[PDB]
Amino acid sequence: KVYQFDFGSGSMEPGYIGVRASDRYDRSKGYGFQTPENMRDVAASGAGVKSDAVEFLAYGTKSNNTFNVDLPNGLYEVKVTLGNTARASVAAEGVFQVINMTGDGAEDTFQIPVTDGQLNLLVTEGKAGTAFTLSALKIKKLSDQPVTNRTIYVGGDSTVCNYYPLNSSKQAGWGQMLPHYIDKHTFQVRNMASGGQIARGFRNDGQLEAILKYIKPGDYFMLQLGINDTNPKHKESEAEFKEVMRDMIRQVKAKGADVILSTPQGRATDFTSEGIHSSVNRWYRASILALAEEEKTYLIDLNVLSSAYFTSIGPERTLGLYMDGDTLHPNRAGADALARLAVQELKRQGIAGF
Ligand SMILES: [Mn+2]
Repeated sequence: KVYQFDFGSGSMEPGYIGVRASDRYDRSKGYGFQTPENMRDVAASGAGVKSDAVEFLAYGTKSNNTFNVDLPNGLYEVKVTLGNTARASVAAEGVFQVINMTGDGAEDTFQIPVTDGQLNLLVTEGKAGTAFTLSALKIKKLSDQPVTNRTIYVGGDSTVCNYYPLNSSKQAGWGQMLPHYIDKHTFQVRNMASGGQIARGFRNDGQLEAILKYIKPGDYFMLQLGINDTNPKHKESEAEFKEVMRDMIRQVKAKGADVILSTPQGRATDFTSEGIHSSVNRWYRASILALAEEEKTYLIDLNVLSSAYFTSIGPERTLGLYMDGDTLHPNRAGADALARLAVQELKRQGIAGF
């Protein structure tokens, strides 16, 4: 049970159903665009199905400008292949599914339950002003039960989010490396974090809604914010931060799922004269600790655990775990060590599933 669509009008590759921007949704065919007037055929820089694409001229998670495909109810695996891309997200069923994919022909995969017998997807606002294009889709049915598998939903900022290509990016958020440390046969990992995000934004602009749409008992909401929240331009006091964070935790707990809060690690240069790495007062850490106790959530003090690791390897090596000339953003290696520490901590606490 696999449906394959090659979007665009330049070339149609074998094994794929060619879908052009003017192909209006036709129920007798089972697929097509709901509002073709806002779709456009465009060239793409890659090979095969990546040589062409369709561009969504109208977007937004609630936009009717979607590509629809009728499908028997159940759980589906959706592999997305974009066209020429600066930075874009994928939306389906009215909410975000993949956050900020980058690069022409960017690809990623996600699972989604189909309950009304039809999938409605679009590529949407990641970076405003850039082209939101789609080159291909591979839709495969995983189960007749339209229910999601156990999943770890990750919330966060630039030090947590996904960078593309997923397995080749020079930079990475530890949420992107999480899958390399937990059992895939136990958990699915959906890293919904985004660069430069704060608590207020994660809550109000779509990311939380996307997670509340599917999170349920058995799942985990792994949240790490506080870095960007301290920037004055957002005018988000520690008090507001704490309030917003509290609300998100309650909303997620209201779904029966569990919450794991994480204190964000510090800067690569937070070393004292004695060579000890300390960042105990950064990124509103104080409020995160309090919230864990007050709202009874699980807690990974990655701030301290990571500092202990940096202290044990020295300033020079620690510097090699962050982007060059960048003391805030971890590179792939740093992201991998942070993820390692995070899971090692979850196991030490004996948290179910780890
Ligand atoms: Mn094509």
